[PDB]
This record gives sequence, C-alpha cells and structure tokens, in this order.
Amino acid sequence: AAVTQSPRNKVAVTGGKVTLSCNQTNNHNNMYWYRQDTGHGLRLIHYSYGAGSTEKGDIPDGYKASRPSQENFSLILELATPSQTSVYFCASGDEGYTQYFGPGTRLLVLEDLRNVTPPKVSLFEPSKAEISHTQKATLVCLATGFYPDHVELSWWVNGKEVHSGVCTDPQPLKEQPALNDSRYSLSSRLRVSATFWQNPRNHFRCQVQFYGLSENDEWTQDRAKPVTQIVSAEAWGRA
Amino acid sequence: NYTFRCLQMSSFANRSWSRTDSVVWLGDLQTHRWSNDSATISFTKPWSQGKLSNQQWEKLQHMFQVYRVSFTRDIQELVKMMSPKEDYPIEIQLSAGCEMYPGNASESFLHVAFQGKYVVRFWGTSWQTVPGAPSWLDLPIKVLNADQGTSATVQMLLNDTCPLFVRGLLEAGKSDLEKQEKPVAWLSSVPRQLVCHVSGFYPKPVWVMWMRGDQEQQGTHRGDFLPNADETWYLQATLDVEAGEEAGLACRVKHSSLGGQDIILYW
Amino acid sequence: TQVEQSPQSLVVRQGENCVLQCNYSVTPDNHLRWFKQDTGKGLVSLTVLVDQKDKTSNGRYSATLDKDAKHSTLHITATLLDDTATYICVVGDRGSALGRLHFGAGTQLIVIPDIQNPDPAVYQLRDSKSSDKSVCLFTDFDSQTNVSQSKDSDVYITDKCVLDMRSMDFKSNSAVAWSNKSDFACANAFNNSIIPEDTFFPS
Amino acid sequence: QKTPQIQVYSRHPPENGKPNILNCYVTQFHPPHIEIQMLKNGKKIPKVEMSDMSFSKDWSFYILAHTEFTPTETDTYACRVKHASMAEPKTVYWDRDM
Ligand SMILES: CCCCCCCCCCCCCCCCCCCCCCCCCC(=S)N[C@@H](CO[C@H]1O[C@H](CO)[C@H](O)[C@H](O)[C@H]1O)[C@H](O)[C@H](O)CCCCCCCCCCCCCC
Ligand SMILES: *[C@@H]1O[C@H](CO)[C@@H](O[C@@H]2O[C@H](CO)[C@@H](O)[C@H](O)[C@H]2NC(C)=O)[C@H](O)[C@H]1NC(C)=O
Ligand SMILES: *[C@@H]1O[C@H](CO)[C@@H](O)[C@H](O)[C@H]1NC(C)=O
Ligand SMILES: *[C@@H]1O[C@H](CO)[C@@H](O)[C@H](O)[C@H]1NC(C)=O
Repeated sequence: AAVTQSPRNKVAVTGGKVTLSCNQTNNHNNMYWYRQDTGHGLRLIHYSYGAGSTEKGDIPDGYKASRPSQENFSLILELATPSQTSVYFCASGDEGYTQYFGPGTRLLVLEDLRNVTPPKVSLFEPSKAEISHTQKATLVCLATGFYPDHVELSWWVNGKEVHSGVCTDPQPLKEQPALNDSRYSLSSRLRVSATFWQNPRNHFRCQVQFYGLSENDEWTQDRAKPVTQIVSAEAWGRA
Repeated sequence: NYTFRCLQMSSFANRSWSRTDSVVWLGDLQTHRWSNDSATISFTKPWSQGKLSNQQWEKLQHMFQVYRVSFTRDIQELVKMMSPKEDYPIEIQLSAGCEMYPGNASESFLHVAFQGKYVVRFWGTSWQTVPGAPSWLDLPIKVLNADQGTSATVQMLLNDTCPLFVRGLLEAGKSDLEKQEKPVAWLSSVPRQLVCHVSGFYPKPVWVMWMRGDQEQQGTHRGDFLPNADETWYLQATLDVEAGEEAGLACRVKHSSLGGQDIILYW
Repeated sequence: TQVEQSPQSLVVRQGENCVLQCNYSVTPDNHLRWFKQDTGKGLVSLTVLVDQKDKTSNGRYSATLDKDAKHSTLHITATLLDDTATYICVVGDRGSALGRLHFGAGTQLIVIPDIQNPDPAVYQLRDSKSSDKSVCLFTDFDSQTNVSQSKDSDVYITDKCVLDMRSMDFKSNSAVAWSNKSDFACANAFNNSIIPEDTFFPS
Repeated sequence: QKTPQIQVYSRHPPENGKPNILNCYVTQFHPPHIEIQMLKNGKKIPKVEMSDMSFSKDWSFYILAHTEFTPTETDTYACRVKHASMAEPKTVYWDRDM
C-alpha cells in the first residue's frame, strides 16, 4: 500500500496560494493530512472519509482540504504564512487502524522572493596522491551561492543514481553569516575505488535539484528568473 | 426467570452537544443509575454491587467510563463518515444484558436502536444488522468489526461477565426480589363506568375481576400496569354498566401477598 | 502532549546497545507503534505492539509494551551507522479507522562509526572545467578528531561526514575546505583544527 | 414521532384532608426530550420528584413524575406535558373517580 505526494519540496511567498497534493491507488476510503515541526509530533490538520468529504483536524486554521476523488486528497493554503513552514505528511487507510504515510513535502514560506538564487555546481576530480596512497578516489561536489537552503544533491554514475560511498553535508553553510539573507554553500563526496575512477567509460555527475520560483511567480529584477531547476557538474574517468 | 437489562439512551443534538444516560433493571427493580453528569455508576440498591469485590467493580466501572467517552466520539465520527446521508439530531439506544434460567443456563443480548428502530446487534463474535435495517449501516458495521479488541471485550462481557454478575445479584438482593407487598383497593364511578383501583402490590402478577355474587363479569377491562414511586404497582379494572344496576357488584382481588384471603370490596 | 519520549537525544558508539523509552497518558490505548525516520526521509514502521503485556522483535530491533504502566521500550542491539535517525512513538486509541494517532516528538539517535584503520591526510582536488580553482579534502581520520571552522571568514570549512563504501565494508570521515582568496593552500587550510600528528600532506 | 400518553393516579385511596402522593405517568414518546409539570389549580407544584427516564421493549420512552399532595373538595390537580410531537402542550386532569 503506497502513497505519493506532489510537490516533494516547495518555496513560496506570503499571500501566495500553495496546493499540496496526495495520491493513493489502494482504494482506501480514508485520507489524512499531517504537519511535522521540530519539538512536536505529527499533528492532524484535515482528514477525509471519502470523496466530497472533508473534516477538520486538530490544527485546521489556515488550511482548506479538498477530496475530489477517492485517489486524491489535497491540502490548500489560500494565503500562505511563514508559520506554515513545515514538513507535510499525507496518509491513507481502509477501515483498519493502520495509516500508510507518504514521503513528505517540505515547504518554506518566505516573506519576499527577492533573494532567491540557483546554485553554481562544480565537480572536483580525485587527487593523484590519494589514488597512490589509499588506492581510492574521492570526488567532491560543490554547490555555491544559492538561496534558500532547499536543495537536493544527488550522485549519478552512468545515468544511474548511487548512494554507496556518498556523504553530503547534513546542513548547508552560510557564505556571508554577517548579511541578512545570506547565500548558502553545500558540499558532498563520492568515494570509489581507484580502478573504477581510472575507467574512461564511467561518467560521473553531481546533480543539485534547486527549488525556487514557479513559471507563474512575478519577477521584477534584471537577472535570470530563479526558477526551480537542475544544475549539475560532470566528469569522465581517466587513467 | 430474571432478565437483567442495561438500558442506554444517547442524544446527539448537533456535532458538539451530546448526552448519555443509563439505567439498569433486574426484573422490574432498578439496580443502577448512570447520569451523564456523574463520572461514576450509581447504586440504587444496597446490593447493586452483587458478589463482586471492590477491586472487580472498579475494573468493571473503569471499562464503562472508557466506553462512554469512546462511544460518544465513535458515533460523532461515524456521522462524519456517512454524511450527508445521515445527520443530527440522532438518537441511539442500547439494550444490553442477559436472561437467567434454571441450572447454569443463561442467554446474553446486546441490541442497538437508531432513531427508535432496532437495527444492530452483537451476535456471536461480531456486529451484524438485523432484518429491516437500511443498507448504509454496512459501512459502520464493517468499521466496528475491524476493531478486534472491542470484539473480544464484548464477547467476554456477554458470555462471562453478565451471567456471573447477575448470579451474584440474585443472591445479594434475594430479600428485595422476593418481597411481598399487599394491594389496597377502592371503588369509584364516572359518567356509567365503575372503576376498581388496586395499588401498592409487589410482585406484578395480580388478578382483578368485577363480580356479581359468584359470577365473573365478562365486560371487565383491565388497564395497564402503572408504577408507583416506591417500586410497587397500580392497576385499575373498569366495567360498563347501566345506571341502577350498581347494587350487587363487587371487586375481587387475588395476590400472592394476601395469602388466600382475597380482598373483597362491595359497592 | 499525551505521548512523552525519553531520552530527548543520545549518542552511542557503533556496536553498543541502547534503550528508548515511551510513556503515554492516551486513553484508551489500542496499539503502540515505533517509527524510524532518517533526516529528510519519511516514516518507516519498525514494530507494532497490541497486547496488554506485549513483546515484539524485528532483527536487531526488539520492543515491549505494558498497558497497565502505559509504557513502552525500544531496544536496539549492536547499533550500526544506519541507525542514525529520529525514533518516533505513536499510540492509536482505536482498533479501527475511527481512531486518532498520538505522536511523540521523537528520540534523536546518533551512532558514532567505528573507524578501523585511520590514515589521516589532506589532499588537493581540482575542478574539471576550471583547473585553477580547487578544494582541500581532510580525510581518513578517526572519530576522536574534531574539525573546526577557520578564523578567516573568506575560508569555508564543512563539518565532518562519514561515508560508507558498502561493497568493501569501508567507512571514512572527511571534511572539505576552500577559498578563492590569494595564497590559500591545503597545508594552511586546517590550522585551526586539532589534527593528528602523523597527518599526510603530499608533495 | 410518537405522541405521549399521560396518566394521573394516586398512590393511596383518595380521602379529603389526608396527605397522599399523586403520580403522573408519561409513556410512548420519542424523542426523549420532554417537559413534565405537575399543576395544582393551574400553578406549578414546587417539589416534584422525577424517576430516571427509561424505555420499554418497543424502544418507546417512559418516565414517572410524583409529588406529595392533599386532596380537597375544591382543589384541582393536573399534569402538563410539552413535547415536540405536539403543537400545543397537553394537560391531563386528575379525576378522583378516574
Ligand atoms: C452487557 C453486560 C453487562 C454486565 C455487567 C453489569 C454492569 C452493571 C453496571 C451498569 C453498566 C453501565 C450501563 C452501560 C450500558 C451500556 C451497555 C453497553 C455494553 C457494550 C460495551 C462495549 C465495550 C467495548 C470496549 C470499548 S470501551 N470499546 C471502545 C474503545 O475501544 C478501544 O479501546 C479498547 C480497550 O479500552 C480496545 O483496545 C479497542 O480495540 C479500542 O478500539 C470502542 O470505541 C467501541 O467502538 C465503542 C462503541 C461500542 C458500541 C457500538 C455499537 C452501536 C452501533 C452504532 C450504529 C452506528 C450509527 C451510525 C451513525
Ligand atoms: C461467546 O459466545 C459466542 C456464542 O454466542 C461464541 O461465538 C461462536 O464463536 C465460534 C468461534 O469462536 C464461531 O464459529 C461461532 O459461529 C460462534 N457462534 C455463534 C452462535 O455465532 C464466541 O466464541 C464466545 N466467545 C468467547 C470469548 O467466549
Ligand atoms: C446544539 O444543540 C443544543 C441543544 O439542543 C443547543 O443548545 C446548541 O446551541 C447547539 N449547538 C450548536 C453549536 O449549534
Ligand atoms: C455529558 O458528559 C460529557 C463528559 O462528561 C460532557 O462533556 C457533556 O457536556 C455532557 N453533556 C451534557 C449535555 O451536559
């Protein structure tokens, strides 16, 4: 019994309209919306017993629910506020007690989209010294100059994602901590065996999924519109 | 043969306002009271605890205390589940308990009524709808039957706890149950219909007939059994007669408390 | 706050055991469930306890529930690096969909990884597109070493990160340091940190 | 809706000047929300006791109201009932002769 959520990550502005969608194919009658905030457990916002039915939860203020169909339960934020910055989980279930949870949706509500900026991604090739000393090769990826901190860095080898030998900073660091809306930087490592790096047929790519403005968001600046996008750096293996 | 009855009545005016009141009968004598205002079940007899120890009773009451809260929220949640098909005001009634037979024989029941109509019961190991029930109840029933813990509790409550508890009640309250209270009679007439009033008798079985000497009047119509405050009974028997024929009519009353000497009352 | 978890957070070394407490006041208590949640990720169910006095197990995870005491424990035997997650206690008040779930705020677990063969070094790595720009990689140090942020605000240093090369059963800590400012070298990159005496500085 | 049946009757045989208890038995009504008053000369009697509300096998509700009273040649006694099923309140007078 599986549940999906869209979007998975959203940056929005105060006063903006945000819609969080949840889809289940299990033919479950019942669906639920939760939000998770550090220092609290999950709290119920709205729920549904069937299509056309919506019910107030424990913290329903600021949220409107929509159940047009058995498959879709939708959490609508008509006038978004910073207090609605949270991780949002959706769930479904039949008549039993078990609720099956979605992967979550990270939402950030900013006061102004003035400073939103996509990252610059650089890939750094393993040290020759490291290869000879350890018989292992560490690649380093660097995402710099982005705002806000809503990025997803992933490693790809030959068009396939890899998690083995990967470490990404648990939090991005601030580039100018003194400044108010500082830009961020994030680092990650992919360590492989020397012989695997030495293979010229292996394509290495570091991908950063940045979350920013939508095509519908108003942009009043000269620089390129900081839309949700992918920026990636790439290198081939060498002898 | 004594029927033990737990009679619950619940009213749901709207989404928020709700109340649940229960009374308990063993035969025609009240043993318990449970007002919505009270956090605890009240004894209306000194022997209402039966042969249960204080520990056993506290554990039993606590379960009901949880039930009342849980039942209230459950109904409210089921109304949300059926909407807009079913809506407030809503009246739910439960008739639960067991009937005791000679030997170790008993028979438990749990009947549920919705808006004054009997629709649901607990039977065997699960909830089920009775004949005549509307089909929409199939969803509530599927939901209640998903709750395995409630099922096991109710099974134990009906199969084991009820007959055990009532066997204890019948011992502890033998005096009250087997009490004999003498009836008192008086006569009156309305414009003509003669009325024989019989009041203050226990138990309920009574025989009242208008007599012309030694011949029973066929026209004698007995009214319903009406209760008194002190848990005794009242019943009147009427006879339609033509004016002038009053002389020679009497009222004979037979009752287990009089012990042979029937009450004879001449007009 | 009808579900209280303890400890709030805890740090253990790999291979060690830990117990996590969950005490609640929820009424009634049909079932108790333990979730595992990785930072960023979602809620993975570990075990569900249903009986008056219940006991469950799931590999290295075991758990108990006492409904009278309104109390549950989650035991993890021989902690691994992957155990680093928030552990959430949840109490359902019904045996059906009519129920509400009551969530604890979680217990934060951090498992410090066992570094078998430390080989601390500071390497220089070059950019694929722009070879004149570079980073410095402090790596292969054990858990005892702390990485400090540089005194110069133009220099950036990340906190330590343990990667797992799963197929080789290899674990290693690392940290990255960089700065575009003139005269920046890897030998002078980690001065503000207490690095091991035998740290390898190549060439 | 079920329209309520009212029956007024005395506990002991009614004798003028002798204290007694008057009963009012309201039956066969639903919903359970009801208003029961016992009237002397059309005025509400202060101390009227109510038994707990219960119901029969046919799911219809019943309740017994009762109060102390002294019957006289002059005084009239009644039981007034207001219920949703009735547009106007129903008043059943006590008849010593029934
Ligand atoms: C009947 C034998 C009695 C013998 C003992 C004598 C005692 C005399 C003292 C007087 C008693 C007071 C008067 C009360 C009279 C009412 C009679 C009611 C008897 C039935 C009691 C049911 C008890 C069932 C256990 C409870 S709580 N369940 C509850 C808690 O359950 C949770 O906690 C439990 C443990 O605490 C479990 O963990 C469970 O898995 C979890 O979900 C659970 O929430 C139940 O759903 C409660 C509802 C039950 C009635 C529903 C039937 C009516 C159908 C309605 C139709 C639908 C309408 C559609 C709009
Ligand atoms: C309580 O008594 C009922 C009978 O009223 C039992 O219900 C039977 O259960 C068996 C299996 O457990 C079923 O195969 C039968 O169909 C049921 N009988 C009827 C007539 O429905 C129940 O098992 C008893 N439970 C306990 C806990 O004692
Ligand atoms: C619900 O019904 C009660 C009693 O009939 C009434 O007093 C109350 O105003 C109602 N509540 C709401 C919220 O409408
Ligand atoms: C009945 O009892 C419950 C809980 O004890 C309470 O919340 C509710 O208000 C009561 N109902 C009425 C009508 O007073």
